[PDB]
Amino acid sequence: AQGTKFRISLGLPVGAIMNCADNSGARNLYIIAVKGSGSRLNRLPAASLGDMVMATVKKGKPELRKKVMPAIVVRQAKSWRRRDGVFLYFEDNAGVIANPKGEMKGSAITGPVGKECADLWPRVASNSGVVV
Amino acid sequence: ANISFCRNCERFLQPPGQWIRAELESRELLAICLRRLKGLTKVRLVDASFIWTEPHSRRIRIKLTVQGEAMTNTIIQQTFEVEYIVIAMQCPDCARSYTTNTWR
Amino acid sequence: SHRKYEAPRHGHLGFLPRKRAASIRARVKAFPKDDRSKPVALTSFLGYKAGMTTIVRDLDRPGSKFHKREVVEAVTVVDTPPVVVVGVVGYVETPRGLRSLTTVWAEHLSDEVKRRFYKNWYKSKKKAFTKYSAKYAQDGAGIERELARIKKYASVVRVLVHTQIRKTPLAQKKAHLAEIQLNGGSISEKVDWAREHFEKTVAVDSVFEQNEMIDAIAVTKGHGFEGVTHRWGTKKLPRKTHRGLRKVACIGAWHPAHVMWSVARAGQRGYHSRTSINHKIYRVGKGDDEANGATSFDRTKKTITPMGGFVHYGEIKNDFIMVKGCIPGNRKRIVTLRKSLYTNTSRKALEEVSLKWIDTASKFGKGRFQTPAEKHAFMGTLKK
Amino acid sequence: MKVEIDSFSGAKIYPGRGTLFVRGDSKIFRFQNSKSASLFKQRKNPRRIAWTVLFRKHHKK
RNA sequence: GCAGUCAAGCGUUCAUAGCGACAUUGCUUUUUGAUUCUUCGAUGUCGGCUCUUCCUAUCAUACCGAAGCAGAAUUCGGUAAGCGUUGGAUUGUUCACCCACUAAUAGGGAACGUGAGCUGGGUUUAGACCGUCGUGAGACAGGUUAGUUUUACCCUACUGAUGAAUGUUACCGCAAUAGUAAUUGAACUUAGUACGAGAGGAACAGUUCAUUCGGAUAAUUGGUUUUUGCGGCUGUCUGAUCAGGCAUUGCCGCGAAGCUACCAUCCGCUGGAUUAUGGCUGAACGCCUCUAAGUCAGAAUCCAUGCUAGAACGCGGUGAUUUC
RNA sequence: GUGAACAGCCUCUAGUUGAUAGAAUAAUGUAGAUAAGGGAAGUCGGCAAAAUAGAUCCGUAACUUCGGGAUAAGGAUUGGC
Repeated sequence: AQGTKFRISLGLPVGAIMNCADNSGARNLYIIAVKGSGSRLNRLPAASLGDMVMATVKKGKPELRKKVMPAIVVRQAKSWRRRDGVFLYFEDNAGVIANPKGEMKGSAITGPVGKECADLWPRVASNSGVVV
Repeated sequence: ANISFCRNCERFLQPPGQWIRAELESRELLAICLRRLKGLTKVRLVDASFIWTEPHSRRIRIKLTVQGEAMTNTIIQQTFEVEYIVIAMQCPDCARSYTTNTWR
Repeated sequence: SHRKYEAPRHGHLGFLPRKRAASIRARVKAFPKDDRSKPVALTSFLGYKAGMTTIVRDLDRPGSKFHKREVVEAVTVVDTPPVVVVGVVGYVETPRGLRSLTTVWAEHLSDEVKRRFYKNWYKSKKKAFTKYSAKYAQDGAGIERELARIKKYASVVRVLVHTQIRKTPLAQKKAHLAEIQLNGGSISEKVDWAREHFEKTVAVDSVFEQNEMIDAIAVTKGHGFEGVTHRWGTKKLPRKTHRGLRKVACIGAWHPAHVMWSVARAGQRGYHSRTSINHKIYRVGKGDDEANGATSFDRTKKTITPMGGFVHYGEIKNDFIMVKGCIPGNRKRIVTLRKSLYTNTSRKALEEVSLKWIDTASKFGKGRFQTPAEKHAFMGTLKK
Repeated sequence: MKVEIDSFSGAKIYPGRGTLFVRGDSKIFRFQNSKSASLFKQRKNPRRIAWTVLFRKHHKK
């Protein structure tokens, strides 16, 4: 379900509590796995900017909690290399929640969204106010 | 899914350690839906029945309705049928009798 | 008992033994396949790696996401002085392999090649090639018999060349000698090529052209006796281990009661011979030009030597080859460049590149100016 | 090829050099090296650091 | 545990497409028993972590055969161990059991691999409480707590490192033999096309990237700081100022050179011969047949090209060879 | 002298300058360290380390044998002249 993305550095292992970017009621998301990750003995699977992860709500509305639902990383604090040359990194991690088809439940996203996340997912680029 | 039973006891295995026996009605149906891997998430139950197909073929078919929830206010009921391959092994309690250490 | 968690192997088994190489010049194991319909040229070359710098080019690759986009990329600059031929050597074929038959050296030899034949030059009477040079001094019948021996017999022909070390900022005065096989046609013609090129220079641009896939053969950077974790990439033990944690726990089972050849063990790391393939040539610059660093999109007069020179090497004021990505072997190392063994097609060989900009800032750390002509325009008038 | 100026002090940034920083209110900060990138995190004022171009523009050097 | 043969009941009407109980003939040592052969002048007796290699009774991957195979999705069988087989909650766990990813989360052996490799949770010393039993000391493999893990410098093995002797000495090569490495997945396109009553819904070639693994490498970005390089600060000491000592590297910011990381970039080749199966010609048997004589195509296989080492008792070509 | 102090750190009187030494700076140890992003996913178990800390001011819950809990929690401030 995921299109082609150039490799960027892995900055969110399993267990990372990242912020929640949209206004769907949640406050933070707890990454438990990454769609399309690999397999190695004692290696933790990790997420990057633009990956689809499975994530649970630890704080927010009581309707959303205690169930697993997929989500999309939109910001990242670990620096990655763009092909034009500059190394960039945001201030904090963030994630919006979505269905497994990729459509977003949220209405609008606060703060900026990474550019390589906007090209990879169409519905994220609709809700995005600021793209980098 | 898979159900283990004994060919010398004819007695079904509950997955932790137990050995609830077989009536194929009203008590065998109870153990067989805990193994159904469905979760209590969205069914809570609707109705369950099984199909006759064959006595000696090691497959038991069950059909069940769910009555789950899809949208914010939509309760909805659908149905489907599951086919359990039944795997034969030993009862350690009743493979013990072949060792002459029977009484204890 | 079985293994209880499958995991792929640490290390590669086709690169054993990790022992020190026999010499700093790594040998070319295999030369490309000859095609005798084509004219005579060389098949490999010698040079000295200097350093690395950054490049920017417009990527032209259809169906990609970065199409017609600037990409920064890492290149190496190998200092490549002109190489002069001193002799030819012809090989006949046996059932036991290829056997050397006759090597014919030229008349005059420089002082650089004579350094190779001696271990104590200053005490030596410098008597190498004195009785050989008297053969040319007469009518020359002793040598025309020898090249006619190679024309009749001798399936393949190599050519002994050597680098010019005086045109290079190394402190070494001794030249490096090597064989290079020719891949022209009709081996009576190969030896007539080398006959005319005795004590004649061979430039770089005649051998290699731009946008060509080549290989790189040299001796790896050495590191000395290293431990089993950094040598193979094996797992560190936990913190609570008595007497060591940077080790490998189980050497092997009971049976067989011998340490197997496949387990990981500490030893020599580095200074191996490696062949790396598929490195793409970006720029073949000449020596007598102040525009080595210039580009059609840059239009500034500078050489590719950075501000303050390359670290540990010096000044590139010669011909050079600028090839994409890292090369095995550190700086100052004698490096062989070989043509590709097979014709490549896929998409990446046939692509032609034109640069945007060459990075010439100081490599000696956190450099922020490209040329000292424009450092003075930024900071202005200083005290000194 | 564009040469961007340093956000902190004054320096020219050739392509493939230094870092970039996007603050949480969507403002882009460029840095030439880790010197001005580490002094930015200390909340230091670049009008009072002596080696910056922003200082020497102010006190008329 | 596992595989044959025989094929009851079934698969709406059809013994064998496919499930298959019961009878019958065998194999294996990954169970549980039986035995007492070796060891009681001691083979350190559970599990986990770490690491290599072997097996095939194949979960995935490659190429095929059969179906109650239209497509899609499956199910059954052949060659085949080249290559891959995970991240977590609870339990001392082996075993189990759920959660989530994935091409897939296959089964096993090597003194039930591996304690002078570790850890000591468990078990199996001495302390102590409980419960039932006992008149009493005490019993319980019932439950729960606290409890020292010793030596390698010797020899072989392996990993690296020198070396006498072949007239001396220097340089350039040949290649006997041993090793060998790459692996998988998505996306677009082919195409909403073939197929289909529809609902639904492909593949080969092509393009672009990614997973696992491997070799290197330091331009750039990040890490490290005894450059004690420059600057800052506290307490004391040299009368103050300068310039310094001491605080087992006094601390803090920055910090080049070096080493270094999927925390960084780069690179990872194409030919022959076959297995499983599909064919040609063609008898045995006036027909028919892939097979008997011959022969064509064909797998992640085998051998080469390529890659690493270079026999210290494998060898060749050249330079100079001690009047003085 | 600093400081709440016979704590720690430095100096005066007095004492000692003894503890086999030289040269290089591989592996693996011992002792002391720092680390990008994530933060117990490690493990029988947060073992080990890290963070917190001195002072003045504000503010302090349940429970209770009314004594306590209590430095509870939590939040500011500190040089120099």
